[PDB]
Amino acid sequence: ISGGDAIYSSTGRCSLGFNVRSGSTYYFLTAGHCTDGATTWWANSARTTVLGTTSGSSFPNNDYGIVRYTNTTIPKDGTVGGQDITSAANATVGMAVTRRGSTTGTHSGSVTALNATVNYGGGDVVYGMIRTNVCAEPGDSGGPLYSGTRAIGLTSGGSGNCSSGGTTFFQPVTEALSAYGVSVY
Amino acid sequence: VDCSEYPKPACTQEYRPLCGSDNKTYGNKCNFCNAVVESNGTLTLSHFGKC
Repeated sequence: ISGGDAIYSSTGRCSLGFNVRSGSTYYFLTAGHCTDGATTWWANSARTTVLGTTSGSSFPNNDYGIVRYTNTTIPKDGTVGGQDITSAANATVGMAVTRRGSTTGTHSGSVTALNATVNYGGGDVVYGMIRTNVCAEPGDSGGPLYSGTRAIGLTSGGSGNCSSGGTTFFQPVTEALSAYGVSVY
Repeated sequence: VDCSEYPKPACTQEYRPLCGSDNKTYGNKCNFCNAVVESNGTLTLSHFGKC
């Protein structure tokens, strides 16, 4: 399984952002709104291939979560679809970026702003977000935002759609890597 | 699902589909409720799940 692939929890479907590790322990990153209140994660709709269990979740305020792999056999590619990822980096205005998600696949665009606040309502407010003109649709949450071989962010939310165009905000990946003490591989 | 508090400037993008009265499958409640507003209250919920 790689970045962008579907992940299923008891509640719904999200997308895997990036495969990471600390020492000999492997995990994956995804959106915190996906890990919130989720325990177990599976690789298929059937819930027959177990991936692991939630280890952390930060939402609202931030939008990152992390799942510890419990499945020994499933291959864990440090990629995004077949695109290799070798580092993480901070986003910048006008940076060309690409998103991959389980519903829409890969779409590209640019970073239009930094430090945005996004109000999802009901007290769910997230801060420090990267704004881009890349579209995203339901099921794409937590998928990777990358640039080249650089990990950039995790899909959080936005508006519009892929047919007419839209705006997507991502969580900076560096901040998530730092909080959990993990790294891309 | 009640959409009174809509619209919302943005929606998270997890997938838990609802089936609209326009036979469209809406990927999540936020997406659906924003479409109700945009419809000016003409779109309704058919059932939960894919259409």
